[PDB]
Amino acid sequence: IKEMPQPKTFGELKNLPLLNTDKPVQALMKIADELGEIFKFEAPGRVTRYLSSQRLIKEACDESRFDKNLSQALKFVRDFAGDGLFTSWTHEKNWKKAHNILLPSFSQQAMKGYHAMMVDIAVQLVQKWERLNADEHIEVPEDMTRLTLDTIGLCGFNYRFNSFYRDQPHPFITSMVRALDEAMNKLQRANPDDPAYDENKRQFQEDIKVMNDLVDKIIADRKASGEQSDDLLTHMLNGKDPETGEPLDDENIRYQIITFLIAGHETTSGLLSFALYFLVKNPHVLQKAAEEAARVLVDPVPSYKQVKQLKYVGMVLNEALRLWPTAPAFSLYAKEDTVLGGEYPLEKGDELMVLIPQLHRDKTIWGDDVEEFRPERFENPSAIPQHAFKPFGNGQRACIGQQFALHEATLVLGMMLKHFDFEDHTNYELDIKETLTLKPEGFVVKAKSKKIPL
Ligand code: HEM
Ligand SMILES: O=C(O)[C@H](Cc1ccccc1)NC(=O)[C@@H]1CCCN1C(=O)OCc1ccccc1
Ligand SMILES: [NH3+]C1CCCCC1
Repeated sequence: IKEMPQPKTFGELKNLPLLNTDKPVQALMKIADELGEIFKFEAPGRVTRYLSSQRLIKEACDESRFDKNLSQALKFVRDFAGDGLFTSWTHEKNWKKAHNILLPSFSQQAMKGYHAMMVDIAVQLVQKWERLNADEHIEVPEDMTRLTLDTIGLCGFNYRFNSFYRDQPHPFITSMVRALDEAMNKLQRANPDDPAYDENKRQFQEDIKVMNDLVDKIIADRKASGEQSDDLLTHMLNGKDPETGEPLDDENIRYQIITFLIAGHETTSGLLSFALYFLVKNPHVLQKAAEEAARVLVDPVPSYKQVKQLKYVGMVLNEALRLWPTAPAFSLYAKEDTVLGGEYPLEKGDELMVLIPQLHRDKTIWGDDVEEFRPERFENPSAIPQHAFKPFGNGQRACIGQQFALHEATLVLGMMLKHFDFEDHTNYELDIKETLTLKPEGFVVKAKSKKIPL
C-alpha cells in the first residue's frame, strides 16, 4: 500500500491552475514523466488519478471493476451532445439502445456501402493538390479536416459541406467549434460564475441553439422527403433495438448526428495529419508505404477490397496512433471498492484518467526505441501485451467509429502516397494544438505530382 505522488499545488485551488495552459494533455504528460505511473490531481470539489503504465491500465480496462466516467470535459460537451453515444453513461437506457441500433451501421460490412462516398471526397482532395501551382504548399490539418468533415456529412446524412469550395466554415461548424472551445476553456476557470464569463455563457447558449435548430431541420426535412439514402440518418429513422423493439426518438437522433459531426471534424483529420508528419520525418518509412500504394492501387479509383490490402499503410496509421493518439484520454470510475496494482486502494465511485500518449511510451512494453516511428512494431498483434495500445478506448465503450476512421484514413493515405511525392520544405517543428483532440498546428508540405491519372 503506497502513497500516491501529486504535482505542485496553489493553496485552495489545489492543482486546478496546472490546467491554465492551451496544452493541458502535454502538461499532464510532463507531470507523468516526473511523477511516474500514477498521480493524484485535485481541484476544488474534485479528485482524479492519472494512470500512465500498462501495468495499471491493464487493470483499469477490466470492465468487471471499472466503467466509463464522464470527465468534466465530457460533462461540458454533454450540454450539446446530450445522451448521444459518447456523452451517455453506460446505465442510461439510450446508451445500450443506440449502441444496438448503430453497431450494424459501423461494421466492416457497412464500410462496403460507405466506400463510394469516401472515394468521392478523397478524389476531391487529390484533384485539389494536382491543381496547385509550383510555388504553392499544402496546409495539412486544414485539408485533412475538409476531407473528414465532408466524408461524415455525406455518410451521416447525404449532405455536402463542400469544404473544398470554401475558406469560411458552415454556420453549424462555426457554432460547434466555438462550443467545443468554450467547453475546454471552462475546465481551468477557478470562478466560473464571475460576471466576466456572462458573454461566454450567452454565446454558448446561442451556439447550442444553432446546432439544435440546424440538425432538427435536417431530421424533419428527411422525414418529409421520404428518401431512403443509405446513410446513418436513414439507419436511425428505420432501426429498431432488438432488445426493447423501440426506435431512437428524434431528440436522441439529433444528439447522435451532433456527436458524429464532432468526431468527423476532430479525430480522423488529426490521425491523417500526424501520419503524414511522421512519413515526411521518416523517408525510409514513406518509401515502403509508397511502394505498397503503387503495388495495390492498380485502378484509377480504389475499391473496398484494395483498401483492405494496404496492410503497411494500416501499420503506419497504428504507429501514428501510438505516438499521438488524437483522442488522448478517457475516464473510468470504480464500480466497487478494489485495489489497483496491489498498492493503491480505491473506493466505489473513485475516478481514474488514462493518459493514452503516456501508456503508448511505456518502455517496458515497446523497448528503448519508444520515441522512434517504426510501423513494423504492429506486424504481429499476438506479440503486443494486453491493453498496451488503446487509441480507440476500452471494451463496450470503445470507439464505435474505429472501422469508419481506419477505412477512410487508409483509403486517403493510400491515394496520397500513390499520386504524390512529399517535401518537408520548412523542416516543420511539431506544435500540437489541443481541442477535444490533438492536431499538428501549422504543418505544411509541398506535393510533387507523379502525374498518374484518376
Ligand atoms: C482516429 C479517429 C478516432 C479516434 C482516435 C477515436 C477515439 C475514440 C475514443 C478513445 C473513444 C472512447 C472515449 C471514452 O472512453 O470516453 C471513442 C468513442 C467514440 N467514438 Fe471515436 N475515435 C475516432 C473516430 C471516430 C469517428 C469517425 C466516429 C463517428 C463517425 C467516432 C464516434 C465515436 C463514438 C460515437 C464514441 C462513443 C462510443 C460509445 O461509448 O458507445 N469516432 N472514440
Ligand atoms: O475533464 C477532466 O475532468 C480532465 C481535466 C480536469 C479538470 C478538472 C479537474 C481535474 C481534471 N480532463 C483531462 O484530463 C483531459 C485533458 C483535457 C481534456 N481531457 C479530456 O478527457 O477530454 C474529453 C475526452 C477527449 C477524448 C476522448 C474522451 C474524452
Ligand atoms: N470519437 C470520440 C472521441 C473524440 C471526440 C469525438 C468523439
